[PDB]
Amino acid sequence: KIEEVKSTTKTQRIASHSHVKGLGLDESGLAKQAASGLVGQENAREACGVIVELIKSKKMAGRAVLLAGPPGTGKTALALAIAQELGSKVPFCPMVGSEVYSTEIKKTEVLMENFRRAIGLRIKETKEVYEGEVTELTPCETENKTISHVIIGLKTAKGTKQLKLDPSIFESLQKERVEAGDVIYIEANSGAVKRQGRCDTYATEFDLEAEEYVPLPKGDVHKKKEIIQDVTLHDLDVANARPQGGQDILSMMGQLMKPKKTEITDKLRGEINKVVNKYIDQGIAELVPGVLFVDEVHMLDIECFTYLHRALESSIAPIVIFASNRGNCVIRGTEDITSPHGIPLDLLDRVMIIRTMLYTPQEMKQIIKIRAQTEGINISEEALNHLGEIGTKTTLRYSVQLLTPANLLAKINGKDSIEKEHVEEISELFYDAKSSAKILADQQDKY
Amino acid sequence: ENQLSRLHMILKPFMLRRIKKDVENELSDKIEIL
Ligand SMILES: Nc1ncnc2c1ncn2[C@@H]1O[C@H](COP(=O)(O)OP(=O)(O)O)[C@@H](O)[C@H]1O
Repeated sequence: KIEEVKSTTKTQRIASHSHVKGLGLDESGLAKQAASGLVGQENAREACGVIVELIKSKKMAGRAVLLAGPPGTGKTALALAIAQELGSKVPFCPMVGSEVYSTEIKKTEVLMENFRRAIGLRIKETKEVYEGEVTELTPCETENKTISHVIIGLKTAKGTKQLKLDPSIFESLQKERVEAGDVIYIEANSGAVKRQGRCDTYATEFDLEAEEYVPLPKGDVHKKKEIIQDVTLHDLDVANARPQGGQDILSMMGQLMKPKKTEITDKLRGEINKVVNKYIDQGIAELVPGVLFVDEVHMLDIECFTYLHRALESSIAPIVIFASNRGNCVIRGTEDITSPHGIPLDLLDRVMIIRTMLYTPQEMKQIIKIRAQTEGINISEEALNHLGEIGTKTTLRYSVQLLTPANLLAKINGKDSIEKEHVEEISELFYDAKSSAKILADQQDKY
Repeated sequence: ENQLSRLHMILKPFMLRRIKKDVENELSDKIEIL
């Protein structure tokens, strides 16, 4: 008789690049005219094609490319297209040029955090663990007396064992306030203890208690498992520099204090490199060297640019992508010196430059269409042509930005779609950079 | 029709049938949902 269903969970939010799904190549490496949500830019998309081959080759260290071209030309969108084309597995580290100016560590070292974060590593961590209901807890003592050894009895649905354990595990059980009848998990590699709560066998022993009870664990008490960890080299560099691991008073204390950054010594990266080369030679690991993308690179300091010379040459370093949108600009921190793209010529020799074209009106229409069917809105043909008309006079971003304001006006007067009168009305409310600069230059006596 | 009518007359001398109306004078329907 009846049919029933439900769904009310909100979507992910729509965003200024969420229509980008890939580079839209064919198998020859040519760009399709419009595919994967992109249009145009073939002379750049083919080049980005060679760079996604370059990442997936793993062979190179410190190769770098610069996406250059006017505002609104899609340089960030193409860098996102590279990120989508690599999929989830390979790390892509986004960065903005003004992020180097930390107040906690030198600019020159904030770049090394990102360089070490853009190299990914995969590990088969063969952990082993004890878990169960604690049926017994009995410490053992030694000469001047103090604790020396521990008995813990554990029980699970598949058996029970009377374990013999290190007195640091007793100190750790005491810290977690573990008692008989508690269900606990112990990571034997790490001394770590997690108290889940009392076993459900005791679930009504009081009318009130603060606990939430848990079911008795399944399988044997003592067992090992092949956990697969995805981690960056930076996550090895930092965890050794201010360790929260282990069970002692010093690590337990150092976890609570303010987590200031610190200027990591090269010798520690030397140890991490020696360690991970052993994990690769044992066949435990896989390395996944990925991408560092520095958007707005043109306001790195000449300190940073002169450090990038040494970084991009390092046989460790990840592949790099830069973006810039500047002409013959003065390089920040130099005051005297003007160069292409806001980048010193000394660095500009070290990058393969990808040149980004401006759009024709007939490409504006096609981006705007693809954008409207991403915003989730319907538009009539003369209305879409009027956004293209505006796009010839103004800029690509402005013609996109008029869409949803017009869609609100459309449904505020009950229509299903944007009509030209809704775009034409919206253009009277929301000025652009060009038209505002006119009225602001006319009225300049009053501002 | 024809083959089923013969298969029915094989079964009917040794199988009974009713439809639930002998008790749905007293009982209401299943409310059935997909
Ligand atoms: N070739 C393209 N294909 C798809 N979307 C594009 C393309 N070029 C630009 N866009 C879109 O238009 C806007 C401007 O591009 P963007 O990457 O932000 O420019 P910029 O490099 O100057 O910062 C964004 O919404 C972007 O996703």
